[PDB]
Amino acid sequence: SKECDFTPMLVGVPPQVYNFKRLVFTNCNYNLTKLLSLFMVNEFSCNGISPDAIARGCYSSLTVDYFAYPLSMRSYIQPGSAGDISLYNYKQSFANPTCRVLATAPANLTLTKPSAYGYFQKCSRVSGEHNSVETPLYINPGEYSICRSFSPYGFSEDGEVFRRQLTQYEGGGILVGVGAKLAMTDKLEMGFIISVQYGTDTNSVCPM
Amino acid sequence: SKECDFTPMLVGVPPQVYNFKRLVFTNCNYNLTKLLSLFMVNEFSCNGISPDAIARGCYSSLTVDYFAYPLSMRSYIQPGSAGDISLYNYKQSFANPTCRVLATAPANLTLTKPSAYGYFQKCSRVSGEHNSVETPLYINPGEYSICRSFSPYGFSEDGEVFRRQLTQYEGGGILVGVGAKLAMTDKLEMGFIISVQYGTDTNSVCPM
Amino acid sequence: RKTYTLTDYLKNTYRLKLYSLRWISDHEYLYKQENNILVFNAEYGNSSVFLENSTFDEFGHSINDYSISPDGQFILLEYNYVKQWRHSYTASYDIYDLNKRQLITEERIPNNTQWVTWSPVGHKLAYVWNNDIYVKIEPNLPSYRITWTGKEDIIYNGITDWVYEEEVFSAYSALWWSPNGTFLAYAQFNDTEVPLIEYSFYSDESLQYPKTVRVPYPKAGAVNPTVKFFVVNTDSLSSVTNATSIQITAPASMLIGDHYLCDVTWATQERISLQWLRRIQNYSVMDICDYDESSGRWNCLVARQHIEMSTTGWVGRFRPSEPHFTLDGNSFYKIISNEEGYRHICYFQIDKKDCTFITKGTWEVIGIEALTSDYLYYISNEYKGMPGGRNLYKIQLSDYTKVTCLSCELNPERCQYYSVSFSKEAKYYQLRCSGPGLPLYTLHSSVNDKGLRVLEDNSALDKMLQNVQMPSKKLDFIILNETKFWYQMILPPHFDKSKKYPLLLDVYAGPCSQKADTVFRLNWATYLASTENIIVASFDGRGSGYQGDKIMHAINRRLGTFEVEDQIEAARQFSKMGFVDNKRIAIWGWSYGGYVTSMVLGSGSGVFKCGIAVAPVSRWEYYDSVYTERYMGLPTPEDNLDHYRNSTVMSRAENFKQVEYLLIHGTADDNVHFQQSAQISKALVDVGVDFQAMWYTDEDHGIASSTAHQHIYTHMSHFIKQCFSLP
Amino acid sequence: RKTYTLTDYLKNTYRLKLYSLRWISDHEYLYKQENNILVFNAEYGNSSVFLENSTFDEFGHSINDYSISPDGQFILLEYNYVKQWRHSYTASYDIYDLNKRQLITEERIPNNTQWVTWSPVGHKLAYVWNNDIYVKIEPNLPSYRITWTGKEDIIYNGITDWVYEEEVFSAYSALWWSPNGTFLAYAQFNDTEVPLIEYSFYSDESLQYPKTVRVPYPKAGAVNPTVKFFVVNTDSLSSVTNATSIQITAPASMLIGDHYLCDVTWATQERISLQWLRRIQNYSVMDICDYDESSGRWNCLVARQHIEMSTTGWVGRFRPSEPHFTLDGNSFYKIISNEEGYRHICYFQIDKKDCTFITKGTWEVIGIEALTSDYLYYISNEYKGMPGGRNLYKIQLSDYTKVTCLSCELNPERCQYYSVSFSKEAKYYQLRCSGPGLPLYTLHSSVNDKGLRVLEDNSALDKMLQNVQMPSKKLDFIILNETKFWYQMILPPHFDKSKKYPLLLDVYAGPCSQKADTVFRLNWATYLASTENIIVASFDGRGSGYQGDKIMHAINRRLGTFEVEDQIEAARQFSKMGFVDNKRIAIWGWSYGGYVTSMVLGSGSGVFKCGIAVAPVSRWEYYDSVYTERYMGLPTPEDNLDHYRNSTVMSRAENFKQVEYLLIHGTADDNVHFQQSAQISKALVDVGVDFQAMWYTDEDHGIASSTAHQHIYTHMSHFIKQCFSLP
Ligand SMILES: *[C@@H]1O[C@H](CO)[C@@H](O[C@@H]2O[C@H](CO)[C@@H](O[C@@H]3O[C@H](CO[C@H]4O[C@H](CO[C@H]5O[C@H](CO)[C@@H](O)[C@H](O)[C@@H]5O)[C@@H](O)[C@H](O)[C@@H]4O)[C@@H](O)[C@H](O[C@H]4O[C@H](CO)[C@@H](O)[C@H](O)[C@@H]4O[C@H]4O[C@H](CO)[C@@H](O)[C@H](O)[C@@H]4O[C@H]4O[C@H](CO)[C@@H](O)[C@H](O)[C@@H]4O)[C@@H]3O)[C@H](O)[C@H]2NC(C)=O)[C@H](O)[C@H]1NC(C)=O
Ligand SMILES: *[C@@H]1O[C@H](CO)[C@@H](O[C@@H]2O[C@H](CO)[C@@H](O[C@@H]3O[C@H](CO[C@H]4O[C@H](CO)[C@@H](O)[C@H](O)[C@@H]4O)[C@@H](O)[C@H](O[C@H]4O[C@H](CO)[C@@H](O)[C@H](O)[C@@H]4O)[C@@H]3O)[C@H](O)[C@H]2NC(C)=O)[C@H](O)[C@H]1NC(C)=O
Ligand SMILES: *[C@@H]1O[C@H](CO)[C@@H](O)[C@H](O)[C@H]1NC(C)=O
Repeated sequence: SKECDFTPMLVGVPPQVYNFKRLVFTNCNYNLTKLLSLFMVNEFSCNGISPDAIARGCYSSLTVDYFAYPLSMRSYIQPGSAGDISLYNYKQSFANPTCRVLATAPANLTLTKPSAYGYFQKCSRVSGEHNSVETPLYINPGEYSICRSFSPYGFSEDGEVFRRQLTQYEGGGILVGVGAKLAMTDKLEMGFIISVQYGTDTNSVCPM
Repeated sequence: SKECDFTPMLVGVPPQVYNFKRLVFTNCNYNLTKLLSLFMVNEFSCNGISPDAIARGCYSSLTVDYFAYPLSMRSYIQPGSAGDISLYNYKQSFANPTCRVLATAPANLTLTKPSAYGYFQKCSRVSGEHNSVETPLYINPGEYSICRSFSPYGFSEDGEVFRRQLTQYEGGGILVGVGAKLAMTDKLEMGFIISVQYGTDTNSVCPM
Repeated sequence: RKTYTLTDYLKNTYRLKLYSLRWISDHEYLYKQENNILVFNAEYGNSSVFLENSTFDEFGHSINDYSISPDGQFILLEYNYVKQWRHSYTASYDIYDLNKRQLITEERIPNNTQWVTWSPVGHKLAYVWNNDIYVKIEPNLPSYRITWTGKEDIIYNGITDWVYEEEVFSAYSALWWSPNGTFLAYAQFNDTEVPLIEYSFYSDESLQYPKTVRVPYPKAGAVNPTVKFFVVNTDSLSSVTNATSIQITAPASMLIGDHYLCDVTWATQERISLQWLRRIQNYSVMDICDYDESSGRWNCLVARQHIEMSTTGWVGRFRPSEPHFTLDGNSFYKIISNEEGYRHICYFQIDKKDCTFITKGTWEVIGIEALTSDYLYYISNEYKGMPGGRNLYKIQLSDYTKVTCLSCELNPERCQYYSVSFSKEAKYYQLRCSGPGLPLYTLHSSVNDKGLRVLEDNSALDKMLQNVQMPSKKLDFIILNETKFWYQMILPPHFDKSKKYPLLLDVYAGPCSQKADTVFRLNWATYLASTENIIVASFDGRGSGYQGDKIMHAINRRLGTFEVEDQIEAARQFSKMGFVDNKRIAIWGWSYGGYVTSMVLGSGSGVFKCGIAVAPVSRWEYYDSVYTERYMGLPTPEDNLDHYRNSTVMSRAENFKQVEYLLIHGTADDNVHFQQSAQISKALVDVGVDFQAMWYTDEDHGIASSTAHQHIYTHMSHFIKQCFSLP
Repeated sequence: RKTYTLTDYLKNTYRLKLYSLRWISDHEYLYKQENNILVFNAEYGNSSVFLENSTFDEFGHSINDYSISPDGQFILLEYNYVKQWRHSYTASYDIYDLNKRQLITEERIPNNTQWVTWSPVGHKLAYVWNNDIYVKIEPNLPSYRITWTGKEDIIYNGITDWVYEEEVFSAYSALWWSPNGTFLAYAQFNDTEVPLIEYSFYSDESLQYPKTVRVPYPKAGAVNPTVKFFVVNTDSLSSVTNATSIQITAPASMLIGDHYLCDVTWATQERISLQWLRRIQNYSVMDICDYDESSGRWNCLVARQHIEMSTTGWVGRFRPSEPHFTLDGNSFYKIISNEEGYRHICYFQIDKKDCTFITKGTWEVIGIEALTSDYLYYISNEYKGMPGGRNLYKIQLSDYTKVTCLSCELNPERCQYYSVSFSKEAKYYQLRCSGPGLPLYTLHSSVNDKGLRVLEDNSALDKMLQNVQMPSKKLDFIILNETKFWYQMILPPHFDKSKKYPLLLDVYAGPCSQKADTVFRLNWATYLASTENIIVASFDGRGSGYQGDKIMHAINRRLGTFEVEDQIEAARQFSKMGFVDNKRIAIWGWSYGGYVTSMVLGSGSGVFKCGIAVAPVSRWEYYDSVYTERYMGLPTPEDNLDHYRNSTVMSRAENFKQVEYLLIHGTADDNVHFQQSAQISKALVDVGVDFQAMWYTDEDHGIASSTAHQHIYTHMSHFIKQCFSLP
């Protein structure tokens, strides 16, 4: 049977947190212990499943969000945190059982480190008679910020200010975004959000 | 018996023509065919000995002057030439039988190429009531220019002008020198002047 | 009896006396006297000595200034003063311990320091050096470097660039301490793409090749500098790892384009108010930011933003006014232009849109001076319906209809222009009356507004001035189109209204200017009247402030149109009064007055025989962005370029063939560059207009060197006396 | 009858006529007339038409100039002229074929070309572009690039830097063709370490931020530029590999320190003469170099060097004179200062040290004009013992005692100042008489010195001038310490020596100047005399040339000492003559005259009421090295710094309290920088001296713009009329 292909997470420059990538694994078999052992995990926090058991269960569909995330900012990603990072970059969805993995990648891993860490520290929409009305734009859990289009791959410097007008499909107005740039680290620090589901053909995704 | 050590000619940066180096070989045995075959000779011009026979004779003392010399300026070193190079840099002595060797050095030879070729295009001494008297200083055959002290290893640029006062041992006055800088070439081009002598223990320096 | 000669003015032979004091508590203040600082008891008046200047006979350097810490334990000594611009300068600094009575020599403040300031309470120091901010908790301890990004002429941490210093903040510093000294808020400026003005500086005889000075200076429409705002916690500074500055961004209604930071006002120990202004300066926003103790950052709620925009012109007189918060910081008082067009006090709430005007009328509140829980103290030009005066009122916060004037009728003959200085709880207040009579400084107690004692009454000058023929000041108004336009007249002594005097029009006419007030002045006009029998007159026409927005905003996007005509009409009104010789009417001005003086002389009105313009603006595209754009917009075909073109002095060069003109400018003028006058002289020569010029070597905008200030006013006096056939 | 008004001078209503001609052979010349070039037969006078200007009605650009090739096959057309400095400029160039009557469009000369020149015979071209030299054998063929090292403001191949252009060569080019056009000799200049002068340039109204101009300019004592000399064979130019330039070094008696290249004179087709000058300009050497056909290089023999040094001052009048070689080039004639102190012709041999003076007397040979095998033609100031005149003599080479004046008594009343232009074999010569009468151009034939015909006699002006009251020119001398010091006086019409006129001293006093000559001039002095009844006078004191070295070298290392006193004494001599009102004596000067005018006014002599100085030198350390050091040495404590200090105008600022002073200077002066006048105004203000100033925007040293030239002389006229109470 097909083995769940975890390659895209392990090659090249991993995406920034606000512009993350996801992999729906449907109808394949997985070895998750192998996946996590390639890195060195500093956090493995699971909500709605014991972390032991997620490597063992059979799921209708397993999803994984991956992105580059410094262990420096661990507290801003904990469930129910109040940072710009859960307002404007990434918010964990708890409708399905989920697992949060914060890991450092070794030198002898095939991932390339991006220039620096970045995240949006402001994302709000300007409308009104004289562009007087500011309307902050917070993300729904597990969805993408509209600001990620401004600069998908990172920020040249700290405090980058962006703006553009929103098409009438986007609902008019002027979108404004500000980007914080955090300096990079010694070894690449990465974040993984693993979601699972049960239901139609619960056996579609089973371990090895 | 001791073998005539031709190593100093073959290592490092060879001297400039005006600041050449010489090797008196007394009481050793030599293989000259080996020496010349390390290079690729473009001129082998002997005056007072057939070039064939100089590799075979037995000499009281063999001397060799070596220096870096472009084949571009071959005509200025021919016997009785009128260039600045025989006035101010080097002049072949014919009192003893001698051989002139102009050769290109291969890439796989242990010599390092100096930055460029250089030679003095003016060397004259200034004296008089108001430094009015100029007295050009031409070299006697096989001797060194007094200007070589100004810049022994080469010239940073073309037309370098030098001056200094001459100590009362040197006979007063102000020495003035001008240096021509010729651009260097693809492979190192070198010059050898081999002089021999006969007399006291004519067998001191014999072939192999 | 003698007359007030030019030598009297230029050599300061009739000096005024002041009374300057720092309130160090709510019932004490410091006053220096014979170099020995004295600490007065505000209530009783018994004053012991704080510090005697002979302490520093040992110092070895000439001390420009001193600054005693709020806790009184240390004194900051300033020396090696080197002026940069209007406000900026560099100097070296020594901290002297007052308790140990010793100079501190560990971890000394560096040389060439750009700004120093104590914490508002205690003895912390914040100083700027190489465009970087350093915090010094104890004067004998190492500094904590806050910013690492300072760069000459590029990045300014904690200090202003040229245009923010001059046209926005009117100060060098971009430092704002928290009220109890916990937080240090600061601005960062970035002139990376701002064009440089370049002018020759010749120093002295010795310097063989002149310096070329290069100053980042955005002229009209150019690239403006960009500004960021930060807050740092000065209590949590660690010496092992670098300190964090939390950025505060501007509201998104400002990030959509170029903007300015125009006000920073702390409300509480954990709340700060910022005001931002669009580059088109008819829309401003106040952001109110609370410090989040659980994330360490600052939350500025959108529901707490406050939009102050104008539909007839620019926001504020020169900038949006500052807010005066209550103690709890949940409400604030602020001067706003009301629905009628007059500036009055409004009472906002931090989270509610509307405000309540607590004053109203056909007058303007000049400024909010003090605010207690029971009373709000303000200064306005309401008394006798005179915009030229100033008086101190207090309003009862429990009943806005009960208002009390505290300075109106103290001495209404001599005293009509008042400024005030309150104690730290507003328990006592010092009134300063600048005119029309000799200045008078007095103390009062706020609980009863009781007049305690006279501080300085200038009677020393009063006895001196008896032996000299002083001129008198007529202040009145004329009505044009049923609007009162005010004017003043320095009338020579023994003025005879049946005689026809020559007149000299002293003009500024800048937006929101006021050259017709009640203030007492000894200046060049006093010489011209007392000694040379010349009527000096000033006029406040369209564009002049303090008279309502209908008058002040009348020149919006039309600089050099109405205020130029109105000064010509003022001359006509004066000439038809009768006591003015219309053959001899002149005009003179300095910065906007120089611009207007030249425009008037190029107007071809035939009214003025001669005029003299120092350091004048000639084309508004040559002046800085913040000021010019406030009134003119951008010089683009889409915005206002057509009037930018049709407002130049050079355009009028033909019409100087009728007048006698004198053009004066300093060769090292950082503000109204010598370029401006260079272009006028070019234009006059191309059209074949003869005129007189005078360049002042290495001089700045307001010529301040002693020898040059004497020389200019001497030269100008000869020009006026030649123009009037005066002896 | 009317008077010669200022408008007559400024609008050129009484124009002089010239007769300019290029001798294209030994018996033909070119003359342009109504834009149509005419070729005259020198002997007979019958003149057919060379080229009609309507040929270029098709061209489409305004043509500044034309230059027909020596062979007459091509014409070089100049347009897009852009002046750089006194001599330098850039322009675009088109070559028009005269035979095919077509414009050449293959391989066109680039734009912004700095110098172009034909070969002396034929149609080769040498042009400089981006400081690099290009040779163009055929006008329709590709250029051969000679030099690859040209760099803006750093390396100059074939053209001069600022100071070589202005103070050494008096020309932009550093190109010297071989006599038959085989060799192209050129100089290379290297300003790598020369300091830059920087001044503001404001262009026009549109330019928002001014340009800052930066020009490599060595002031007194600074780093001088360094010079190299090369020769290239233009016949052996190959298009496959780059061309060789053979360097010619200076003699070692020059390489021991800083030096200058001051003369390049080809002797034969294979021999060239170079003259080098020590930076201390009292020692020069001529190097004579023959081309070695067997090595391709150039041999300059030491036995052929020629040392020309001076013991009382600097070598030459402004530079060592040029040699006039014989045909074979083995001997040459050259003007030398003889043992008596007078400049006369010496006859050197290329390989023999001594020379033979062929002229001698108490007069100077001004220049060698032509040299045939039988006669040498020279110009001297010998006639009537007048240094102020010029006359053409020829000397017989077979007998140096036989000398003939060819211009003395042609018309000795009207004509006393002559210049000449010979044909290519000196078979005919055109005399030009510049004064005292109206200019007169005539043709002559050398074999008999026969007067052939009158070319231009200015009788058109003569009839015009009948209806106007012209002033007269008195030229005389006075004796001080038994030395004749000459002077001139523009006397108003109907001059009455029993009346006492105001006087205005027109002063230059520069080393080797001569302001007292016989030349005819219509200028500002003519206005001042004819219309304003003012005697304008000039004087030639110590330092003035053409009167011997005892007079000219009298100011050596002491600029601003004797010539300043001597101009004051001249005023005293004139005032005690009687017809001069000593209440009204003024003084005016421009470059060294401006320096002397200021020095005289700061002298405290009490002699001059008022003075006006345009673009004046104020301190000699501000002026360029080559000129200042020629007369002053170096400003080091070892050489002359003490007098460099004690010769400044700023030192005398106190003594302007007695005089009325007007200071005028251009803001874009590349030569006497505005710095100089800026320092004077500074000094006057610090000492509290009132004066009048006038800056001229974007103007150079000799103010040449039409509007500014009119404006200045109008302003100056008002100053003099005010100073004399004139109507
Ligand atoms: C237009 O005019 C300009 C101004 O007049 C001209 O510009 C000048 O050009 C000359 C050369 O023509 C330069 O001199 C050379 O400078 C070299 C480095 O200079 C750089 O640094 C300058 C700072 O000034 C100080 O700093 C350097 C430190 O590196 C110091 O050495 C130097 O002396 C000076 O005090 C900076 O301002 C410059 O811009 C440069 O970037 C310097 O190394 C040269 O010394 C050389 O050459 C001389 C004579 O040739 C010898 O006596 C020295 O010993 C030394 O020789 C070594 O290096 C040479 C290569 O350059 C080789 O030829 C030699 O073989 C030798 O190498 C061996 O020798 C070593 C011992 O010396 C051994 O230990 C090694 O093992 C090596 O084997 C020389 O001083 C001027 O600096 C330059 N000035 C300016 C302002 O630019 C310009 O040329 C003119 N242009 C035209 C087109 O006309
Ligand atoms: C402008 O002025 C220059 C000189 O400044 C003239 O240039 C010289 O012109 C002469 C012609 O009169 C040239 O001399 C002749 O050269 C012939 C040989 O030419 C080549 O020779 C060798 C090749 O083997 C090359 O190395 C060399 O460079 C030449 O390319 C000779 O045959 C001639 O000599 C004959 O006459 C003499 C007596 O006069 C006899 O003794 C000889 O044996 C022989 O019979 C002759 O010498 C000379 O080479 C040119 N030199 C240079 C540097 O240019 C220009 O001609 C002149 N141009 C104009 C338009 O006026
Ligand atoms: C030098 O190197 C060449 C190859 O590049 C080789 O053929 C030759 O034999 C070598 N000679 C010596 C002396 O190393």
